[PDB]
Amino acid sequence: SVYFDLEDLGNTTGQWDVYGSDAPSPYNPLQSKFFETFAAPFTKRGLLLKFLILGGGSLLTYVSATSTGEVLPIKRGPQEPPKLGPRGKL
Amino acid sequence: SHSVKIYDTCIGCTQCVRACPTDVLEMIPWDGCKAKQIASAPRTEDCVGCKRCESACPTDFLSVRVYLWHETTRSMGLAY
Amino acid sequence: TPPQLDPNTPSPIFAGSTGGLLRKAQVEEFYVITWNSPKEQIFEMPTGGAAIMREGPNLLKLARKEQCLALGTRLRSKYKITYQFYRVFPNGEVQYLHPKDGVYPEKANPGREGVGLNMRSIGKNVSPIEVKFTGKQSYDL
Amino acid sequence: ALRFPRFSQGLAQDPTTRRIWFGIATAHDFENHDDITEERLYQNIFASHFGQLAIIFLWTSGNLFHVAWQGNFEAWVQDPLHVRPIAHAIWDPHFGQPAVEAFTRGGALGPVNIAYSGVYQWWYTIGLRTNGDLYTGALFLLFLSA
Amino acid sequence: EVKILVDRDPIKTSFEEWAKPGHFSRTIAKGPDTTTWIWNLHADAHDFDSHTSDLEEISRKVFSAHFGQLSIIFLWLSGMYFHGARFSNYEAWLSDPTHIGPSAQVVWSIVGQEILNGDVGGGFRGIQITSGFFQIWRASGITSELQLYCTAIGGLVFAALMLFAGWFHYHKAAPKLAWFQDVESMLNHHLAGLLGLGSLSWAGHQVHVSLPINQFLNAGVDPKEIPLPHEFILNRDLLAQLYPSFAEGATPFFTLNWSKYAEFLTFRGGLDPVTGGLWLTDIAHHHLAIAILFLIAGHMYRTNWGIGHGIKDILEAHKGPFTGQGHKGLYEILTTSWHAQLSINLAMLGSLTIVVAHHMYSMPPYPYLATDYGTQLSLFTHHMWIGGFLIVGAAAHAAIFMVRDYDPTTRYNDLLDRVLRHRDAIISHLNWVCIFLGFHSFGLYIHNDTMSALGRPQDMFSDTAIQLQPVFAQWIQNTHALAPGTTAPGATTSTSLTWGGGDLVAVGGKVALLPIPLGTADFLVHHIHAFTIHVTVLILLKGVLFARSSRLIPDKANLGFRFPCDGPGRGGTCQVSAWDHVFLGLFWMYNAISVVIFHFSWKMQSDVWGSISDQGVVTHITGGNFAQSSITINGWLRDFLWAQASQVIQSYGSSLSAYGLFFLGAHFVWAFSLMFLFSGRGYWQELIESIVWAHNKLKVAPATQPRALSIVQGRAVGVTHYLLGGIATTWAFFLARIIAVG
Amino acid sequence: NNLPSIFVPLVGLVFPAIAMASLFLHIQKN
Amino acid sequence: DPFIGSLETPVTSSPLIAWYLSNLPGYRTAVNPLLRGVEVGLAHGFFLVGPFVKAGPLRNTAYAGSAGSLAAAGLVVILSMCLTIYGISSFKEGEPSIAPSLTLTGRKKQPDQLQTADGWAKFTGGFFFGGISGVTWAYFLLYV
Ligand code: CLA
Ligand code: CLA
Ligand code: CLA
Ligand code: CLA
Ligand code: CLA
Ligand SMILES: CC1=C(/C=C/C(C)=C/C=C/C(C)=C/C=C/C=C(C)/C=C/C=C(C)/C=C/C2=C(C)CCCC2(C)C)C(C)(C)CCC1
Ligand SMILES: CC1=C(/C=C/C(C)=C/C=C/C(C)=C/C=C/C=C(C)/C=C/C=C(C)/C=C/C2=C(C)CCCC2(C)C)C(C)(C)CCC1
Ligand SMILES: CC1=C(C/C=C(\C)CCC[C@H](C)CCC[C@H](C)CCCC(C)C)C(=O)c2ccccc2C1=O
Repeated sequence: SVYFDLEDLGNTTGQWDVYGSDAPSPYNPLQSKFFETFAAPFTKRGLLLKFLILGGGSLLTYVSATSTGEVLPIKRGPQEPPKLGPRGKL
Repeated sequence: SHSVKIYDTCIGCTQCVRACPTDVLEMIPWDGCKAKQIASAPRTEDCVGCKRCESACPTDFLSVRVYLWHETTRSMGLAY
Repeated sequence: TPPQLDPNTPSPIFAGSTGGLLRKAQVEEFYVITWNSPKEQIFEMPTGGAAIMREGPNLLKLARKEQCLALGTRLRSKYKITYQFYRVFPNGEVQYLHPKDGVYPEKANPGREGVGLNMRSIGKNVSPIEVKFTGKQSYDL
Repeated sequence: ALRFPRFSQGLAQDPTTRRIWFGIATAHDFENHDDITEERLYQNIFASHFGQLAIIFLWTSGNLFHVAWQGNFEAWVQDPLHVRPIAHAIWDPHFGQPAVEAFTRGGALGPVNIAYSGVYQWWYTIGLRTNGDLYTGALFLLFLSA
Repeated sequence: EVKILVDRDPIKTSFEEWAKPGHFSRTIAKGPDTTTWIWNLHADAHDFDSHTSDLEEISRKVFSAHFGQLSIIFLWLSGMYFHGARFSNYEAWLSDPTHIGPSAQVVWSIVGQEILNGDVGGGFRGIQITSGFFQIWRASGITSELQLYCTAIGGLVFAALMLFAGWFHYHKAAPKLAWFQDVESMLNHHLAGLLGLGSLSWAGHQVHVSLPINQFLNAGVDPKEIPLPHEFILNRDLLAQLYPSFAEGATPFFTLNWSKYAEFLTFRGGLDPVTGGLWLTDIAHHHLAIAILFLIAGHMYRTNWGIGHGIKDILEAHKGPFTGQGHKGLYEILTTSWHAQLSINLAMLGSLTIVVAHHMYSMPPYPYLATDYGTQLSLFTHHMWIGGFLIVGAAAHAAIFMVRDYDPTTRYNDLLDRVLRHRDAIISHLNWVCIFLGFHSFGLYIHNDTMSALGRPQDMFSDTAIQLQPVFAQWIQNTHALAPGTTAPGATTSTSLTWGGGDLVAVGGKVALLPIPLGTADFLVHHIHAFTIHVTVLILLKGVLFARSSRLIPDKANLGFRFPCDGPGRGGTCQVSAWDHVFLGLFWMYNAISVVIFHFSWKMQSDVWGSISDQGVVTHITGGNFAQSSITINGWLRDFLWAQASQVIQSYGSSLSAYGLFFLGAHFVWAFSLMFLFSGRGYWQELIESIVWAHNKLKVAPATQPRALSIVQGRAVGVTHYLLGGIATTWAFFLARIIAVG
Repeated sequence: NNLPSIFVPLVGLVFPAIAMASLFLHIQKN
Repeated sequence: DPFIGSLETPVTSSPLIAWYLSNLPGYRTAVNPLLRGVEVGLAHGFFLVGPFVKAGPLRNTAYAGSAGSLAAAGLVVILSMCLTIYGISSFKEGEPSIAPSLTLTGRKKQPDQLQTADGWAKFTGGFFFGGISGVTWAYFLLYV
């Protein structure tokens, strides 16, 4: 009926993992090796950040510039003849 | 931690010590009053700023003053 | 007074709630309040709900000092029971918190050192212009 | 002294989010920064004045350049009472076809905005009649900001 | 056992307590030091639980207050009847109800206000009323003014009797505590006696008085030629000529061959073609059945004899899967405090009022009521507002009980403790639900607005581009339409014409009722209603649950129920009491009710109300623009607020001008409220200091030193002014539009 | 030409993301 | 412990729920973070492909699905960014793991390396790779 022990404080303060599991990996060794070898270049953090920023910016700019008028109504432009103003202004 | 100061106009009625919710103020012997005691604020780091001590103080102006200052976990009243 | 210890005190009968300790207790600190009851009776927890205090010594764990002081003052006012609380750190240090001199703060006690006393009226403070460009404050002088 | 508010340790010690909120709020109160003197305050004020002047010049240069590049000043000067001034062009991926066809005004070949600032009349009065003058003014104002 | 227990002359009647104000509280009775005293004298007048601690005095005061309230209500009813009798055109409206507007008030001719006497019709000038009293009087069988005068005199007599009864039961013979704590006898008498017997007597009146007179009126007979109501009772030949079943007398009732009474006790349903209302025979049948049900149900609880049920035994002996022991100490809690009962009754009454408004608009029970649009609109809006206010008050009284009458030692309940032990999960889930509902409901409208503003009408959530149809409601409507064919063989037709399926009913060239379609707009508005209701529930529940204590403040119960804050510390603790939670939930109740009434008004004007020509075409008031213009905020602002406000602003110089004036005045009051909601006390106190100095210079200083209002008083004033201004604005706009156009 | 089709996406999307990332990293740094 | 701010309910503590949550890739402590992140990214991208192609601005034209697929990929990139910075501001270079040390029973177990700079970096890389692969697979399966 005790809940406070000074020797250890993990149980007293409630430091547990409710759903953690320590079982061995179920993935196949061959698939794991393939993914480990092929996903290696993205492990570094600063390189990943710089690559992501530069690639996203370049791809977005290229797609925006190369896009035609069928997809984007803004690039198609007006088609109807112009209109006059309220007081006859052009 | 806020700043709590006590001036010499105190008459030792012990209302501020009773009003404190975090046990900041206490009473010490003194010489210049009929009650022969005066308040003090040793445990300043436990002040929250509720200003109940100023609420319970009979004087022309309060003999106990609380000035808000740098905040921390204790003075912000956070339990998480 | 010499600070006491709380080795193996049991705890009141509670069914559990969501108003208990959080990650701060594991990371920063928590508080422990201990008292002594002459009979088994039901009281109201500061975190919501009602609990039953066993006859004899009782111990409780809380998150802030305000809850401890509120529970202690309720105990003293209603049940006429003496209490004391400490603060516990992650490294295991236990610091005695409630009455440090052994007597309650509302009672004058010889041998107490005075802190934060200004021997002047509240209207004798200097203007803020006098303390400009310095790290001090007018009320500190 | 170590967190984001380097000019105030008291605001840099607390762990809550208000440390961010107040950090933006007190950045220009030079009399509240710790370890401050009269010399530093005056010099910071002088530098802020210079920065404000640069920003104003850059804003005016940008306005002039956009009016020159996407406006109809040369068409407006001939018939002031029957031409609507143009401020800048509109590019918007969210525009539908009716919006593109309806926002085309004046002599422009695409959506544009009508300038209600009144800079066309001000520049016409003082003696500007060509786009090259506007370009030269924009270049001069950029030089002044630099 | 059950007994009558009273105390003789507990108090003595004298005027000595009238002279000294604030005698109930010693602090108030001491005397006025500052002006705040006055503001307190009215705040604590009705807080009987704070004046003393004995339950007996509180119960006696409550009883006397109830008697006084009954007397006031009787006086109001008598005044209404007298106005109907003297200054009205009821007799002219009786002959031609369709072409004459009711009016029961006449304005004097002092200043120039005589323009308010409009041409209502029937050779009369006055203010058109929307209380719906004329339809009630017609349905009751009243065809003259002498009967109205007699009713007014009886109301006056009953009000005097109620006042005397209140005085007698407070000052002469006051019941003891054990008299009030007998809930079984009270329940038996309220169920069997107050409800069953009253409905039985009303059914008897309808059978004997209302039906023959209404039949004669519907036949086409002049109101001045109809025989008097007592002639039907005296002359059995007349009733035999009208209803042959009466010729058999009361013999069939005891013979159990009740089918003979099928002539005036029917189960057809639907609307009456002549008057556009429910059949009176169906109403009498329903009242008889309800009387039987209540009389049977009034004998359930054990009082003074062996047979019966005990409420405490029923509560304690309850066992269930999710409940468990559960309701063990609830009887003492409910029979100990008045606040829990007040909260329960307030919530039930509010819900009942909302249900009443819905059922009344759906199926009109009075003759010539559906074709009078202003009466319907006024009744719906009024009942909705009353229900909302009662529902709001229930939570406040629940919080008051939880604060000041809850102790877990002497009176402990397991369910309340279990609920109080996991309030965080409830609050978190309610917050998530509110956030999700609001995001979706308002994002749909914002997306529609943005897509329409960009020239993309094919990307909106509408009946033409992206359809979100209420399939469940349509299925329910179809089931209700097909109900009387197979599921309810007794009924000839469906209960209401609202269900999709049936025919159109129109009276006197004006549409009475027709089936209501359901589309995407109804979906969106229903979800908005749910979002607003959920937010109000969240606010009230958070106020109720965290009243005793909180993580921020562990001892909130010591400060009480009405306190402004705890201090500038902890980062700020403004508005932590439950009173502040109620004051905040008032705004959301106002918002929800305003949205509901706006939806009802626009939908009814667009899809139901209108006129019919001789050919057979139906032209609605706004021409059915609800389904395409109510999907965007701009449509709500332009096609409803801008378009329908033409009548109110152009009413100057006519008989409706008063409404227009109100449409301005309320606005002013609304703005005034802001002054009390955006500022604080210190500025006003510092200004009053200088004003008081200026007064002191001229020797006009009052003894009662002026003081600025308290924080709670300022909040209450602000919220009161806000609510009053908004409600008056809506009232003026609705009445002006529906009177000028309908 | 076609400068707006290259410049509007840059200012609208890429630069705010870069500035937000830099400011967040600088603020969170101890 | 009744004094901890948590309650025991059938939903939060059941053998089925416990098994299902412990078998999720986000809770496998022994497995290195890269293999878990790959699966998480694959599932997230495969799920994310759909709504963009079903409710996109061009959803009625012939390009629709292709365009939608592209949009999905873009989202993944942004999400990857939202991961990377979260590592940089959280875990230092030399500090050890901050995961709980003991299980619910009380047994001492090795802390998870996911709450580490290298572990989080591996998780983000695997998530990016898996998201791209899943988006590509979903597009290929849907429009081939
Ligand atoms: C708040 C609700 C809301 C909603 C639902 C929508 C919805 C929509 N908008 Mg609008 N919009 C809104 C508000 C909203 N809008 C607002 C406030 C604005 C600003 C004014 C706009 C401005 C706007 C623009 C400018 C455009 C749209 C368009 C669209 C469409 C694009 C959808 C898409 O591509 O992304 C969908 C992306 C997803 C990743 C979906 C996430 C949600 C998933 C399904 C979660 C479901 C959770 C699931 C149950 C979890 C259970 C777990 C369990 C399995 C264990 C979509 C129909 C576009 C259009 O052209 O459409 C015709 C368009 O161009 N909108
Ligand atoms: C400030 C400038 C800005 C700009 C230039 C854009 C531009 C665009 N918006 Mg966005 N948007 C913005 C701010 C902005 N937005 C804001 C403030 C909001 C909040 C209201 C939104 C909310 C919003 C919605 C709700 C929708 C858009 C959509 C669109 C696209 C419309 C073109 C089209 O018809 O689809 C052409 C077809 C496409 C799907 C383009 C596919 C290729 C894109 C550009 C991805 C390229 C990938 C790349 C890796 C991106 C990540 C890199 C990172 C640095 C950004 C286009 C990418 C629509 C959309 O994207 O559909 C889902 C849409 O539904 N926007
Ligand atoms: C069958 C008889 C009976 C009847 C008719 C009623 C009826 C009523 N009671 Mg109940 N009551 C009864 C038995 C009865 N009671 C008993 C035995 C007890 C003790 C356990 C109570 C305890 C009780 C309390 C404590 C209170 C009521 C209240 C009320 C009133 C509710 C107000 C309202 O709903 O408007 C309906 C309005 C009308 C129908 C008004 C008509 C006037 C009625 C018919 C008066 C005659 C009633 C009386 C019981 C008979 C006179 C006896 C006396 C002459 C010797 C209503 C008048 C509440 C009230 O409002 O207080 C005044 C209230 O506070 N009752
Ligand atoms: C069913 C009847 C009912 C009853 C009997 C009570 C009873 C009680 N209430 Mg509850 N209450 C109710 C319904 C009811 N309430 C509803 C519907 C609400 C929601 C608004 C509330 C909300 C509420 C609050 C917020 C409070 C109470 C409190 C109280 C107590 C004090 C009463 C008081 O002093 O007022 C005496 C009367 C007044 C102060 C008059 C105020 C002026 C009003 C607001 C103006 C209305 C103006 C008018 C309609 C417009 C015309 C303007 C014209 C005059 C120019 C009392 C026990 C108070 C308390 O302290 O409880 C312990 C408290 O703080 N109640
Ligand atoms: C019209 C203005 C207004 C608005 C919009 C809100 C909004 C809100 N109120 Mg507040 N409130 C207001 C006035 C307003 N209030 C007033 C006058 C009072 C009286 C004091 C209150 C008092 C009050 C209380 C007492 C409570 C709230 C709560 C809430 C929240 C409800 C949950 C929800 O619906 O969120 C969903 C979101 C919305 C409806 C807001 C609009 C969002 C739209 C769809 C835009 C989204 C677009 C996109 C994401 C923007 C990106 C662009 C950017 C990148 C440039 C929400 C934040 C409740 C709460 O917080 O609980 C959850 C609550 O309890 N309010
Ligand atoms: C409107 C109004 C009014 C009036 C009222 C009235 C006029 C009333 C009446 C009432 C009445 C007039 C009532 C009655 C009742 C009755 C009853 C309630 C009865 C009962 C009966 C019974 C119960 C029976 C039984 C039996 C049987 C079953 C069998 C055989 C035997 C016997 C017979 C016993 C006033 C002015 C006041 C006010 C205002 C409003
Ligand atoms: C809702 C409401 C209202 C209304 C109300 C009403 C309308 C009521 C009614 C009521 C009623 C309507 C009641 C009634 C009652 C009755 C009674 C109470 C009766 C009694 C009886 C008796 C007592 C009898 C006896 C006898 C005889 C005489 C013979 C035989 C034998 C015997 C003994 C049985 C108003 C508007 C105000 C407003 C508020 C709310
Ligand atoms: C305007 C305002 C005031 C000032 C309001 C005051 C002083 C109320 C004044 C009420 C009346 C008008 C004062 C006089 C009342 C007497 C009955 C007058 C008798 C003389 C004749 C008129 C009969 C506050 O005190 C306040 C406090 C807290 C938050 C907001 C506010 C706030 O907004």
